[PDB]
Amino acid sequence: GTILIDLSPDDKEFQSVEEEMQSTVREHRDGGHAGGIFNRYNILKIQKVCNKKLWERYTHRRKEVSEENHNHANERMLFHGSPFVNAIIHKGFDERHAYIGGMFGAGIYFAENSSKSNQYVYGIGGGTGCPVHKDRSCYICHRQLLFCRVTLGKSFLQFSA
Amino acid sequence: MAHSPPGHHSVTGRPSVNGLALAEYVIYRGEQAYPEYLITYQIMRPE
Ligand SMILES: Nc1cccc(-c2nc3ccccc3c(=O)[nH]2)c1
Ligand SMILES: [Zn+2]
Repeated sequence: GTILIDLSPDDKEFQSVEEEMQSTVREHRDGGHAGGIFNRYNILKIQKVCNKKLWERYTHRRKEVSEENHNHANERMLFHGSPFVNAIIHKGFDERHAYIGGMFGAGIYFAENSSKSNQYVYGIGGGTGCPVHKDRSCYICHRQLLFCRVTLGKSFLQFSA
Repeated sequence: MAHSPPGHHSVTGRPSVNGLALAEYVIYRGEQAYPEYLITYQIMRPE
């Protein structure tokens, strides 16, 4: 059911997604161990993910949350990095995409900082880095992230280091 | 997966040490996210 539509770099939609990707890079406390050493990206492609069944599953849940929270879905656009990006875009997010050992329990994690999600592209802590060179800071290999529409609803605030 | 805290639909991890970090978020139901954009990229070596 999933089709991928390439956005033109001339499209304002490409440009606004690129700007969120680039402008939310930060330095990480691991000195680049997990995700690599970089201040910016070379964006190679941005594709819209179109799947009507997955979209309807999302909007159905969004209305449920919204109705439980004074008609406020508290919807955000957030980054997600994962080795399972190909399964996610075809079958949707589910329990197999959860970070069992995450700081806030076994759930599906998203970040405002694209560079935070970049640390998870090759696995937890960057795993062993890219398949080809085993380099977590590979500058050659193509990486993929998701920029996702996320319903937060009523969110539990955890202050944390 | 775990459940959301009672009466909540997600968790927000607010950074409390690193002043420059943005928030991270957790959902406990896959149906609460849609993967809108697939971005293909490289990280760039600093000059
Ligand atoms: N184990 C696992 C599998 C797939 C994705 C991730 C992941 N963890 C994060 C933690 C904090 C902020 C963002 C992410 C993320 O994008 N992916 C973690
Ligand atoms: Zn590589």
